[PDB]
Amino acid sequence: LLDGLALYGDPRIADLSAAYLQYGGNVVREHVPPGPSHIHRTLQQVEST
Amino acid sequence: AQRQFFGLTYNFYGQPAPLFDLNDLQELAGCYARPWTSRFSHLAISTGSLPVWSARYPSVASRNIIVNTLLGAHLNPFAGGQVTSHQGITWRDPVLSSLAPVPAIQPPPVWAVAENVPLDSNNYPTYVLNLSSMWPINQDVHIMTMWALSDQGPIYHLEVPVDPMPAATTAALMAYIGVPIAHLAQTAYRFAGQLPQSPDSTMVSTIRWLSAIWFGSLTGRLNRSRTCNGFYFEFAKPALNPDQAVLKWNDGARAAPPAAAQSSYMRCISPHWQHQIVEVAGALMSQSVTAVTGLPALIDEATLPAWSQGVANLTGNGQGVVPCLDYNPVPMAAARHLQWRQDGLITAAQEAQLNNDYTAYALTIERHLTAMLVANPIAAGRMPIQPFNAADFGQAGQTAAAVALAQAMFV
Amino acid sequence: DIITRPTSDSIAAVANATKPAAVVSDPQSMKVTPIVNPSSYVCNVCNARFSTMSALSEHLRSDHRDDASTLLATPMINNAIRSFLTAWDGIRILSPDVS
Amino acid sequence: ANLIGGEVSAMVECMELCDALTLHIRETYVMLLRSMHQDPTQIVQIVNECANNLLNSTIPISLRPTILCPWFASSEDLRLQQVMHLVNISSNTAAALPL
Amino acid sequence: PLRWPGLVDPNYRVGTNDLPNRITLYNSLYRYNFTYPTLDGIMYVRSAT
Amino acid sequence: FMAEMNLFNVARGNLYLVQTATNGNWSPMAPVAAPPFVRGGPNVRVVGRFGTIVPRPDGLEPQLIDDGNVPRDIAGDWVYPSDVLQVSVAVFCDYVWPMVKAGRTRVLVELGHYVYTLHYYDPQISLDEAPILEEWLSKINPAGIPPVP
Repeated sequence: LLDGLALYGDPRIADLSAAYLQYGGNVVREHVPPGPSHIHRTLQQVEST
Repeated sequence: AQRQFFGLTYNFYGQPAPLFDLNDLQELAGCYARPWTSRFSHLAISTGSLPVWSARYPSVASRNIIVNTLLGAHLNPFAGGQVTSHQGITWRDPVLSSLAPVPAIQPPPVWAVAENVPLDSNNYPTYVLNLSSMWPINQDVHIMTMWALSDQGPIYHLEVPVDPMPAATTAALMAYIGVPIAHLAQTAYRFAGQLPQSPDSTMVSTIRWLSAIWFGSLTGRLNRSRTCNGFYFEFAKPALNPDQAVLKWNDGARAAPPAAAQSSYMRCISPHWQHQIVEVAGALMSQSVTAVTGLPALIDEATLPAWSQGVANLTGNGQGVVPCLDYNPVPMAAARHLQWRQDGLITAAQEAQLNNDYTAYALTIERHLTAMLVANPIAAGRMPIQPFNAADFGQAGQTAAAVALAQAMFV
Repeated sequence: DIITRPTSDSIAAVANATKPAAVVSDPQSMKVTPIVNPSSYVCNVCNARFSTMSALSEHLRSDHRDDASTLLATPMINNAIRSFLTAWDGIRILSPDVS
Repeated sequence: ANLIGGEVSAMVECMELCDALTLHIRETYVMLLRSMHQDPTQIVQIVNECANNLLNSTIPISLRPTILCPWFASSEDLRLQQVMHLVNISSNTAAALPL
Repeated sequence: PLRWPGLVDPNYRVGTNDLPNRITLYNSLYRYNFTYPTLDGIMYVRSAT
Repeated sequence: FMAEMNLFNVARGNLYLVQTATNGNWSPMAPVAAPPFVRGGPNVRVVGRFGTIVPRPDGLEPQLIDDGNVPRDIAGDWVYPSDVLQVSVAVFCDYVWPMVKAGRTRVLVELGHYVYTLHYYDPQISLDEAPILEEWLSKINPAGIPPVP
């Protein structure tokens, strides 16, 4: 489900992104910011209280 | 709960008698020969998205129109205090469960034909006694009145308070994420239909907000970049599924509440509504709220047709008289697209395309209706669709004021 | 019960004398077959064929029950698709897994 | 009583022994599920489009007030899911061959 | 009484609560009765011509 | 051959299906009156290319999808291209055909040429043609059709 983030690389993630490099030096990068979560909101509420 | 209501019957368009026949009275979609709580029975079970219509019910509004005309001939108890019969047909019982041929024992007096008769529930005392079982009559009569008052499209009411949306309503609202508007209207109709409800209620306030939210999204003022309270209505491309607008919740920005309380009456000023589902859904949904809570205030007579001038408990021209705005869908769509590009959801090139698509789509609606009218002349005896003139498709109405209200409403 | 005093014999004899048959064997018959086929029964919502009215009644009494049946928690939740019917040859396909 | 499904209401509003915090969690979970809700009527169009209009289909369904079909997912979720696939594969790229 | 406003307060709005500061024990809520449909369909193939 | 095809048990033109209860003479292979509801006539509907049908709730009877991709009322006049029939005989046999037997609708089957077959009967005794047709329908499939009786 999420293992690759822990098993390989640095887990300190910020915002995932994938890209490909063209020989002409141009870089095409596609960000994938997550959509509106719901559990995160209530979790932050739980922490606050 | 509300214990009294008022109403008004339809107006004959020069014809001498109410415009329906016995077969119409025999082919209602609900229980046999009863008009109550039947305005959605023809689509309780559905498949696909195609609108449902037939040879003698050729428009989405046709069935409701027929039902309204049908009721006009049998609502005498709320005017004359007595049950009557018309063409040998009357109610089974004083509770008005359903219609049936007159029995040959104690035939009730024959109804005298008339139009636009004002209605008052207090003329029929048994209604108060049997309120728990006669409740759906309240909703349907109110709905009929809200349509009878207009020559061009059903009238309904909008309002937004100065306070933010109360928490209790938010709890109820979330049950309806991702459901299209038509389904919501069906649910709203069922709610106010079965049992009596107090005007104060979480559910009542919930639906009222829904009506406001949808209008805000209809103008494009409310969108995924500017939500009411996280809520807004999503839209599909008009070139396909032009009506499958659904409710969405989002974590984005919220519009600030208005400076003062806003409220107005609304109407569609063009015949397009007769075959466009969303207009019917929005109108019925708003009317459902007014049905349980009654009319907040009298309606302005100024822009209404002749027979609607000065109805006792309905229309007026005094001080506490809420004005009524009207609009045309096509310019409304143009405004909605303009809001989207201003808010940056789309580029101007798309906005030009969307207007072309919608105008083409609207043209088919006009072309369908105008051809359907000549197929069902009103002089035949029944009025499946409301008459109109070709120029009525081009009227802009008060559309500019309408979008101005929404901008003043959600800010 | 209620009394059933039998009638007089003569009246009974006269009545029984005049009793034409109800149905006769007439070649000319303007016969007409039933409008609806009585040999098979189809579920109006899933088009499953059946041999008798009883079987069809039970099928809809099980497969097409829209009851809010249980105030207790439902033991299971099914997937979206249960089955499909191919019209061109009347073959029903079952989801490899609906549960 | 509201939205009575014949015998039973679709949802009720009651007050009882209940702590706000747990309630807040429960409500959000409901909001999550409803966010996944899909209108069933659109399925037939989805099928017809996915079939490149080689198939035409009909799926009747009753429309009750409370009805849940948690089948929808935004493009963002899928795009994120795709990226997640690359990450989990990263240690052994050869694992993608079975696709 | 601070933990029971929904029970002993005449000025208690429905559904309100001061979650970030303290926890109340008696509150108003919605209980749902969702329905989970299943689909059976018929598909038709396009004619030859 | 194109002028004498009948001698090879091959007929040309379309096929009609209308409930007719005659008492006198009958001559299906040589009609005397002009055929009704020729294609393109008033209130004449042609089926959609899929031959699909749609149900309706609470009393409303089903509707048929025409070429314009619009549901239409079953009663009336209809036109069936043979191919549509070959892929939708089942639904036809279940919904349309009973209405035909009720005499509430008329169907024109479009098929340029076909093999026909005859069945003679004594005009004196009673007869009903429906079972023969119902059998003939039962043997149609996407592959082929039996000769017209």
